[PDB]
Amino acid sequence: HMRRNDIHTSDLSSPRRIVDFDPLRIIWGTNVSIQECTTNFRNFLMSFKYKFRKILDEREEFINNTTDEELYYIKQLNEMRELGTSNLNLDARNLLAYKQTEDLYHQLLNYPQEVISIMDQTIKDCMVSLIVDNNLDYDLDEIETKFYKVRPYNVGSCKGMRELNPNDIDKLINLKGLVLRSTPVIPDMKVAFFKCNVCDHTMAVEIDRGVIQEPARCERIDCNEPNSMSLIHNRCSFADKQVIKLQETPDFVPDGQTPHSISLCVYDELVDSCRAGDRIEVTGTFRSIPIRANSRQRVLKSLYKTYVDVVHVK
Amino acid sequence: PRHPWKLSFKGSFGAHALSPRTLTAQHLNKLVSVEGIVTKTSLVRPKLIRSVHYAAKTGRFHYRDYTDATTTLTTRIPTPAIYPTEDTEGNKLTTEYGYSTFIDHQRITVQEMPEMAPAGQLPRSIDVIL
Amino acid sequence: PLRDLDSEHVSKIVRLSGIIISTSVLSSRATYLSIMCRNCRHTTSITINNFNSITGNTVSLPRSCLSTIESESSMANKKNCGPDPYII
Amino acid sequence: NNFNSITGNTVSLPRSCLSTIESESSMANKKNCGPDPYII
Amino acid sequence: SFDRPEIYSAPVLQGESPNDDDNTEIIKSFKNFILEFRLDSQFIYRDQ
Ligand SMILES: [Zn+2]
Ligand SMILES: [Zn+2]
Repeated sequence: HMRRNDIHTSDLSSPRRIVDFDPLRIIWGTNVSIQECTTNFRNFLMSFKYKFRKILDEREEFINNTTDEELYYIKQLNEMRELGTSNLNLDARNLLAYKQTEDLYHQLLNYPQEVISIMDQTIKDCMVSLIVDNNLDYDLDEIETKFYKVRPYNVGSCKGMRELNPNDIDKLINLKGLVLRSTPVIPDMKVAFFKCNVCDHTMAVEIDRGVIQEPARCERIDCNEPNSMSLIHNRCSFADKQVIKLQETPDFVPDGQTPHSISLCVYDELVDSCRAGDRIEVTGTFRSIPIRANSRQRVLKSLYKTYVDVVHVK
Repeated sequence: PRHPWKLSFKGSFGAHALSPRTLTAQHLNKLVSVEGIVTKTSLVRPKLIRSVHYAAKTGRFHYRDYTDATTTLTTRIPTPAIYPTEDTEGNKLTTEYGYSTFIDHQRITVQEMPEMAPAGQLPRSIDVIL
Repeated sequence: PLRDLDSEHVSKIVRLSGIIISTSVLSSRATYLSIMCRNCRHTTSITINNFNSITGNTVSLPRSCLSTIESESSMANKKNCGPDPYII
Repeated sequence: NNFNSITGNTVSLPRSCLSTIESESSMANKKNCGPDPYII
Repeated sequence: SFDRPEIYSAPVLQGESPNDDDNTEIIKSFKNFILEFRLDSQFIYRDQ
């Protein structure tokens, strides 16, 4: 139980964000329907062939029989089950190739936060169904405890960071760049461990959108001292977070533009996968946070700071 | 055929024709003429004198006057009147730039002229508000 | 009955019969009161809906000016208005 | 008459108004002028 | 020389499950009692 820190997870079972518009249920602020997206991505996983990608790219004379007619993601999921791999690398143009998913591709670009979680859930469901249907010898328990995550890439043209607008925040963007340096591994708190000072009662609280709720009183019925829970910083569990300084090299440079450098955050397994000086292609969601003006005060700056929250690295 | 008239002074000042080095505290609260060289000239900044606001619920225009110790020669009670974001009845006020009045304000630094300054010592300077 | 009122009836609705000796003159309480700072010229309104207390001011004028804590103006023109700076 | 001090106000403005303690007028018109009410 | 920034709200989601001890639920129950009470054949408190 470590979850995914590349994208903030969403609760598919919870009807909190669900609103009905007229039936058909939509997550508020999006046009993403959980059931429709799961069914569409499941059909895409069962029925995609690379000849669809060849047709989409107007590459007809290069179509072969032994590779294009084979079910692409079925054999990727088979070899991914065989090797213990927990990552699926999804090409975004393959969604445009299939007839039922050109909408989903757009929903992937506009709302990666919910759509990527939907793909993760239906990939896990397909991972279960691939051994349920064909009656494989693998035990269902190791598949169930494994948490499967998808990494979309090739999301579109590599537009410059300085050509982006505030309406592009929390959209999947793709950038070609050069790595200059990276910070050391930073522990982000994910579960907090509190112990009562007088009765040694220990409880653990999960983080909720970057905020940890400190318990004011002891949870035990016997002990109810106010202000008795103290946080032990070493008993609590952390997650990896790294910040990489990328020197962007876009395809198109406007008149009199001097190259800039951005900061991109990688999490969990993607930490230390990029060394200084290599040319890489990063796809990830475009983020913006407010920055505290002073350390002692909570007064935040009105002008936001933009960064790239990394999903996949090529 | 509204602005109040001001005064300017010329002529011999006698013992009040001084220098930034020569200015001491015995010349405070006195009219002095000071010859020097300008070293710093600050940015000309507008200073709000009267702010005019609009209450859309009552459709009325209110105003508030502001003053400080710089504009007056005689000191009075410092009464800090805040910027009115609402009127007495509690309605929201929208400020009306263009109907408010702003007076240009500058401050310069007059240092003693190097021609009559001492050749080795550090020079003296004063601040002048225009 | 009035002699049966115990400490178990405190802050509880009770029904009691009796006779009335005296009815006092009508005091004037304030429901909505507008206040202005003495020198800060900050205008505030207090609406009070609890008038059932006796011998004690459960709602009073603020002990200090509320313009500083609100930070209403972007200009924000150390200035202290003083203890009890509001007039009704 | 003492200006020889450095880094400290040996002589400063009074903390409270001196009209009450003097009782200079027979009228003597609770009234509090506030902390540090004097201006120069 | 700007004005007061304003704070306003709008109901979007359902919220948490309502509790009978919540002030809003008590106010709604009292409103229902005022509007929907019948003595014999008429709403006495609404007409009052
Ligand atoms: Zn305890
Ligand atoms: Zn005030």
